[PDB]
Amino acid sequence: SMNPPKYDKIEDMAMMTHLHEPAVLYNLKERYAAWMIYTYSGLFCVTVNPYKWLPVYNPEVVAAYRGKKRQEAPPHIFSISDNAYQFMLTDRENQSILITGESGAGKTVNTKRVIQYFATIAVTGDKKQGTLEDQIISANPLLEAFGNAKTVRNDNSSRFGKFIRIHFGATGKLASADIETYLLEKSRVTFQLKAERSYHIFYQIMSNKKPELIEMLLITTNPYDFAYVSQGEITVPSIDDQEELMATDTAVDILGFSADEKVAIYKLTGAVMHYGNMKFKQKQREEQAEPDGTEVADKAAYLTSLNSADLLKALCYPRVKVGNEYVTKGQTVQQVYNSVGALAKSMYEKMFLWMVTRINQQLDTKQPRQYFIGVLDIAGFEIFDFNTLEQLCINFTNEKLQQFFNHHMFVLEQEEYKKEGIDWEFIDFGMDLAACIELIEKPMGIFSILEEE
Amino acid sequence: KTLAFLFSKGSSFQTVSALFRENLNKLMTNLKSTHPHFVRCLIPNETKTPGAMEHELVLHQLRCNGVLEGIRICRKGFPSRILYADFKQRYKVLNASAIPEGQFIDSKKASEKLLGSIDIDHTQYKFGHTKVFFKAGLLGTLEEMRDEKLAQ
Amino acid sequence: TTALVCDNGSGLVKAGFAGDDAPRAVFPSIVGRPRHQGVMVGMGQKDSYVGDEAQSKRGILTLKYPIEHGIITNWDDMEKIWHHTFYNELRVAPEEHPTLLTEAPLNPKANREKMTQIMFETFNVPAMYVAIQAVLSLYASGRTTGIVLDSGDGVTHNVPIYEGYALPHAIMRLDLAGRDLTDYLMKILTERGYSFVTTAEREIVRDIKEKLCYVALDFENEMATAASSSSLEKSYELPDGQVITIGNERFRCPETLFQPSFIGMESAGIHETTYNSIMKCDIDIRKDLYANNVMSGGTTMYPGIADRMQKEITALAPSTMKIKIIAPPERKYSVWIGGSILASLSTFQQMWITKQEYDEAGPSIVHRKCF
Amino acid sequence: TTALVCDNGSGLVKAGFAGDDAPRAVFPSIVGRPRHQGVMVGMGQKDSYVGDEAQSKRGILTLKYPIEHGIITNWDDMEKIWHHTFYNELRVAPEEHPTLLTEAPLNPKANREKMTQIMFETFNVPAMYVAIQAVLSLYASGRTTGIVLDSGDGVTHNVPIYEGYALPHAIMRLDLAGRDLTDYLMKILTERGYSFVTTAEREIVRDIKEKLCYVALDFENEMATAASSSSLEKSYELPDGQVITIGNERFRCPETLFQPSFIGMESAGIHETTYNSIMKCDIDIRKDLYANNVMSGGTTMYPGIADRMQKEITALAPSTMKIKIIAPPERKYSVWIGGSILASLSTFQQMWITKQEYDEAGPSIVHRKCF
Ligand SMILES: Nc1ncnc2c1ncn2[C@@H]1O[C@H](COP(=O)(O)OP(=O)(O)O)[C@@H](O)[C@H]1O
Ligand SMILES: Nc1ncnc2c1ncn2[C@@H]1O[C@H](COP(=O)(O)OP(=O)(O)O)[C@@H](O)[C@H]1O
Repeated sequence: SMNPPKYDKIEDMAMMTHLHEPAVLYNLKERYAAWMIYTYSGLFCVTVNPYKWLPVYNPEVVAAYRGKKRQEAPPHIFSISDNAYQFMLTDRENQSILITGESGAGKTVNTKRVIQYFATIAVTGDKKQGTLEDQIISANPLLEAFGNAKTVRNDNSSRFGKFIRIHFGATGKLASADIETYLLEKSRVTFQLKAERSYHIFYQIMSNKKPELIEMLLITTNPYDFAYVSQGEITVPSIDDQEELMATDTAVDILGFSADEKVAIYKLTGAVMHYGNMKFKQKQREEQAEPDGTEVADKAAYLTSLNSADLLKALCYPRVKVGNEYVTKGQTVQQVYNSVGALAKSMYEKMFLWMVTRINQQLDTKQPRQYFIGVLDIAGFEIFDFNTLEQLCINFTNEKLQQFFNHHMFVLEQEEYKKEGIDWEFIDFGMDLAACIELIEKPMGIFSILEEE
Repeated sequence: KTLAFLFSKGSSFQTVSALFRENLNKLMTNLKSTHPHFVRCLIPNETKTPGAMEHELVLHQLRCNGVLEGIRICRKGFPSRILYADFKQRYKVLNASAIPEGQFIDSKKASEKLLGSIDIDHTQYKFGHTKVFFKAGLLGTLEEMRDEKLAQ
Repeated sequence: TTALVCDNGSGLVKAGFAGDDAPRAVFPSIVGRPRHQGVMVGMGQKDSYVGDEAQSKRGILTLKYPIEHGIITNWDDMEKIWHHTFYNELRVAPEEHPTLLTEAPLNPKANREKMTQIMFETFNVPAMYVAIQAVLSLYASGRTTGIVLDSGDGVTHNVPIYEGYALPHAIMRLDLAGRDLTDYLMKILTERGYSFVTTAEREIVRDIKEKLCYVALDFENEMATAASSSSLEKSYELPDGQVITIGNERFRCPETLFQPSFIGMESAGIHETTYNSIMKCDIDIRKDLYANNVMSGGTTMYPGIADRMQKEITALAPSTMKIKIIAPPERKYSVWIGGSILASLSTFQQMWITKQEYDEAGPSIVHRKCF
Repeated sequence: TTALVCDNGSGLVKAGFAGDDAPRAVFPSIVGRPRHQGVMVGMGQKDSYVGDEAQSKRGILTLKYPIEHGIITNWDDMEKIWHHTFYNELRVAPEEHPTLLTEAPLNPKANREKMTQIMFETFNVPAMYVAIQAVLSLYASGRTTGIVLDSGDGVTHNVPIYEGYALPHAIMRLDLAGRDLTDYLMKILTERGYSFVTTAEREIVRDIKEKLCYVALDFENEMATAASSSSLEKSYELPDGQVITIGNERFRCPETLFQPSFIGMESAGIHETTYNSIMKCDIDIRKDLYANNVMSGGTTMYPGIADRMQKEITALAPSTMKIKIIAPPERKYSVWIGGSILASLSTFQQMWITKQEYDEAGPSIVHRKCF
């Protein structure tokens, strides 16, 4: 039997007074039928895309007040920013605000609005060139294609690791920001199921529209050719990659960075998919894996400005030694196949990494930074009936994040014990669930022993 | 001349998932410096629509969104603070007792008397220095008492 | 922290962390000392010298060689070598890592006991292990069954390993390694009679063993070509000084492995030893080994060994069944590479010796605890 | 649901649902364990191995054989085997079916009591039965009367069955099965003196027993041909290694059945046992059995047995009356096939043991309840 109308109209899951999930859920559902937006647990606010017009934004609340610490004001994400500021303002070491799941529309929309409220902070600090949200938008369409992915249960969902940083030489109006480099999932290039598709860049480019590139790419417009590419589902019916190509152009031109490099750059990816064709062969009385002599390799040579024979000898039976120098020969079929896939993947990785340098520099400023506030997109866990290790690993990372959540709360709550005179009868949640991770982790890692063996 | 940025001891050709740990690990380390802040986010609906709730994935998302088992964790806390003045402004009823407002009675004293009629416990409640602390059930029973008594 | 492995397979000595592809650098285990009154008073006198430093300095130094027949001759010298290697190359402190030791199989306990005793006491080192060559050879070569031949600087081996287990009865162990062969070389070389005997002079041959050797395909037929041709004969310089030019004296050398008359012994040779040791081992397994045949290190470097070996096995095998051998490029490094793999797996955390045992029981611990 | 039958007639072990024509797969009931220090640390150590997995792995494993003389030697080993068979082949849970057990007749109660005890307790299984071989043999062969000879891996049988009833006094039971014969084979084989003794080496003979055996038509006359000819002699390879070529040593082997001198016993042999056991049984029936004569499994596989058997009966019978024998193709499977038939009929629903009885009374239940 359930927490009564007093409880029923409160702001807070955080101040629960009966614990079983349905309580929480229905009650927030009551908010939802009330359309009452902003929901609170932990010390913090929990969010739903309203799917409708409301001028939540309209400055009457937003500007006119900083607002209040948590209990004191109506729930709003605007709060969390607000008080994180005044907290840091005195505290003057950094804070980030962490935003979970929601992997499509509302996630990104609200991240936008988050930086919009950063603009409101700018207005609060001082007032008198892409707009700074619009500057992030400069990244968004290309980067969105760049690391989005398709889940059985999600259709544009992104399995890079991005992290967003914002940086202050200023406590004035606003000072400028980073978006940063974090766990990226190389294995997706390795494999797909026939229901499933590939890093969106590939899927996008590989559409038919741009007449010169396709042959300049040394490519057939057919995905079907590249088995290593082909592994997936052969289209998404109605995500229209002709226009999405045009958007990619729009961004890369908005780069203010050179055609020739950038074309060569995606061409690198073209080479990568060409590597899926590379396939080696094993001779009599001999274990080596050995060449198919292939126009593919010649395409590589052309694009690389290597010669193919250079590949053939120098890689396909390598040399490593230093202090004297010595040569490596006879790799297994598997050894070769894995090896080349690894190289390709690393190259894709590198390309992402490079994107940092100039993209940020376009963002980057001789306006100083002393101090930092940050954004993250995903503690990403999803379910499938069927599973593959990497996903589980990311889930591991998610729960790790929850370790971080838990032990910080553990400490803080102990401070609240202190607050009104009271003594701790509770032990680290961070440790407690960390034990659950510890089943995964000993100095032996589960992962460790797998890859090790 | 992509290649220089193309190009540039812990391991070689190995440690690969552990490398992926490493990549996280540094991030975690640096985050440890920070104060974190938190938002968890939901499609309650079948869709992104004015159209209404779809429950079950919202269930599981909330399972995925720590608040649920976080609150599991916290309920042990008796994770609860309720302010003297409102609370007693409801609760005095059973004591049926007049001793003057202000600190002739603290809220603590008024509790010790009403509790003397009602309860002696740590787990159901303990004193806080300005605000008052309870098992989830307890407020529930408190007002259960209040309606039952006032109706009679 | 991190984990570090010494190779003390003889010849140049190999050391490196787990997971590097190849050891950082490598040293002969020469030791050498002065021979003459020190007559530059300006010079600092150091009385012992090791490694490429000595390899440069050699001429007035004279060599001692601290491992005979794979058995390490003089402990304190080793300790000098070992200390040098850590500090000078490795910039490493004994606490820093577990350390892994590389052993001739089937050889006297003493090397175990003193090695461990010293290295736990003289160095103080988190975890210790000593491992038999063939195991590493398999791990690197990655076939769980096999037989290995690796005739290094030191004593020369046959071990069949089946997947996951030892057959210590099966095993054959021989002092036929290239050093003694080389010293036979001089007794050859005086035929042409350019002739020099001392340790450094003996090591000069090692270069020729790199450059000038190749394996006899057929001995009689080679002699017939020897009568016919001089292409068999090649021209080579002193490391400094003369050009020297060498006949059959090159190819005759490896045959000793097949016929250890020339420095005379009976053990019927590598190949006949191998087939013998097979015929010891049981009947069904044999095909696998006929398939899986593996060779490594110092002697194997020579071009052609595998071929005549196969010729020999085709002699001795019933021809009916498949035969092949493996001849990887990297064989001379193979051991330390395998050691790196060996280091990698967490199970040695179950398996290492720890200081605690060495406290609570002697060197005796090893001989139960390790193979 | 559905109903499942284990064959534990010895040799490879046979298991399958009611109504399939042939069991899904079949396993020797070898059990084997390591023999040598485990020296690939990378290897997972499993300490016991069974089935074709072992049949591959054999060489360092050594065998135990969990059934002597049809009597199952070591229960927990059986339990290992049994568990493996269910989960690995069958993907089956003990609840899933009634299960039917296949027994040497006239042998010690203990096998009954522990077998049932374990399988109701350790496995928990809806319904249990244990059935005597000959019954199945008739059902499959489909003649309600008969006499059966089936000399499997294990103890060798004579049962006359009349239609619908047992004659347990009539019955003869013999430890003469092919395994012991095979072990005699080695004491033959040392004449040619290619010679090896261990368990796996002994099983190698089994192949030869498949390939190389055939039944002596006449012993004297065969010896005369043995003096004349080498067509009697055939050439066969080691499973790997040598070609081997075998004389009278092939045909001499089965004669042991007729003359168990060669490993020496007295019971006057299969045929004389049979006619003896007949002359025990009563007078009128006999003609039917003279007509209906039935043979199966391991030994019977040999070409020609039925013929010399008939020769023997024509010796011992009054020639006046008809004689024939049945030699079906499928004999080695016959038992499990019959078991399938046995499983089919609803009457076992009347007849099965149920868990309830095992609750309410002990293993003792069986010996009343079953034959
Ligand atoms: N280039 C070369 N060609 C042939 N043999 C060589 C060459 N370099 C070194 N060796 C020989 O290989 C051996 C090197 O020692 P090693 O094989 O590591 O012995 P161990 O097996 O004891 O470790 C020595 O016998 C050395 O003379
Ligand atoms: N191809 C074959 N030729 C002759 N005998 C065989 C052949 N295969 C198996 N056997 C023998 O048949 C027997 C197989 O066991 P089985 O007949 O099922 O015994 P059981 O009657 O105890 O079930 C063993 O004695 C085995 O050696």
